[PDB]
Amino acid sequence: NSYKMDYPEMGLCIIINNKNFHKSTGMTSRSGTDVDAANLRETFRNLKYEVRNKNDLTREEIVELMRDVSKEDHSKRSSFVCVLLSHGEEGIIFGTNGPVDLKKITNFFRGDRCRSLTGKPKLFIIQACRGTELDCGIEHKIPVDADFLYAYSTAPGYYSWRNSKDGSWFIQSLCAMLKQYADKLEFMHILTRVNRKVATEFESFSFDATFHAKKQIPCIVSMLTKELYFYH
Amino acid sequence: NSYKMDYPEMGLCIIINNKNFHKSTGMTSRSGTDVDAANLRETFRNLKYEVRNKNDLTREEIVELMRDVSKEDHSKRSSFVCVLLSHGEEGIIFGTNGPVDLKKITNFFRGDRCRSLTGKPKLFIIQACRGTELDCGIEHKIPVDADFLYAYSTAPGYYSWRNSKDGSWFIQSLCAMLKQYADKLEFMHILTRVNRKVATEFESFSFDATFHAKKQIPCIVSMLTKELYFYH
Amino acid sequence: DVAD
Amino acid sequence: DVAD
Repeated sequence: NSYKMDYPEMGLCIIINNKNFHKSTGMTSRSGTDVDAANLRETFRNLKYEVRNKNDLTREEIVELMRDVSKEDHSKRSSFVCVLLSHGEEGIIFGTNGPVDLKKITNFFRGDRCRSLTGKPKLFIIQACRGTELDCGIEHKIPVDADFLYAYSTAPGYYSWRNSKDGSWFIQSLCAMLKQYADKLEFMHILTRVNRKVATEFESFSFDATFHAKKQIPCIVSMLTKELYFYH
Repeated sequence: NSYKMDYPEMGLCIIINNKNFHKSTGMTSRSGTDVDAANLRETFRNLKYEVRNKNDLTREEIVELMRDVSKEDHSKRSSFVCVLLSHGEEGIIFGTNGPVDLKKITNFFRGDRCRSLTGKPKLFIIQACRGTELDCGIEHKIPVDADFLYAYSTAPGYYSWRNSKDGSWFIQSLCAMLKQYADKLEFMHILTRVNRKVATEFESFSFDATFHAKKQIPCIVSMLTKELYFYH
Repeated sequence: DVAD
Repeated sequence: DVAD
């Protein structure tokens, strides 16, 4: 079985794009992030999502937006997609002025809260580190937290890589697989291909030996109860 | 695209079944866990796994077991499966005499640590609580941590349920689904069916009103790089 | 039903 | 190559 993807609209796709961090935070500029935001905006416009980009939001403005968006009438929408591009740590992503807990952000869309999205897939795509480990490579009543999917760019507790000129390994790979297979494969199958792509094709380059030649594996966290076809 | 599942052997399926705990832990006996241990053993025998059941292991007997198993030559084996049936909290499962970090167990099977499983699917199926949250319901080189799948019985931070008579909602469903579909579906697709089954068909019954009418949603975490089929 |  |  699979989700009803034939409502009037496919749903909205919010893209939070944080490139500039306050001097306070001691957080560098995420160069290449715009490449990603652009790539996503087009991939999701093609699958018929009403896209919206929000640039450099502070920890505060983020909760305001998610709160406002969760109160809109998603009745004639098939799903909801949220992309978070920023710096982060396990369970955390930074606003421009500081770190927001992701649990606080996703809770607005639980089935009990956003009744307009109950029974419909709520996708969260996240590009940001989930810690500081380095991978050196080798060789009817339903649960309120149901119908959620977390496409994480990296394994729990690890570094997530971004190229200053090409964007993040994960986002380039996600947009790539999405346009190559959204017309034929089931979502989980598209993400497994993304997993293999970032796993086999990338490897970091650096003059600083600590950050040179490091690998990465995205992490799919599925609580979906049906198969998701973008085409149906 | 698909993992090579045609090696001489499908692989090992280790089932760690912990039913009775030291009085110091304050952990109640896990009635019904025996039905789970049994159902799993028959299910994976039909899939041609070499099954090994271990009952009531101490936190140190689990580690020494995982370490010896990771030292086995897995050359002629297609995959590895490990099911942990026990009490738990986020990130930890209980040995008979105390808590064990999940990261300590899985680490023996890393790409760089277990060389005869590098590039092969490593499956960890976990039936255990992940916190005390209650769901009330509604309506070249490769990463060392690549090729892991964690089929958790519940969402991060929530309770996981078990029937003293029928066994855990999750293991009941996992086995039913695999009996029905293992010869037709890709693993992630079978697992999505388990999610639908536990989310729609099970609701807790309890004389203690705080534990009555509660829902559960399993949680698939995939770092797999290819599709997995138990048939050839 | 009991919790694990 | 930089990290997030």
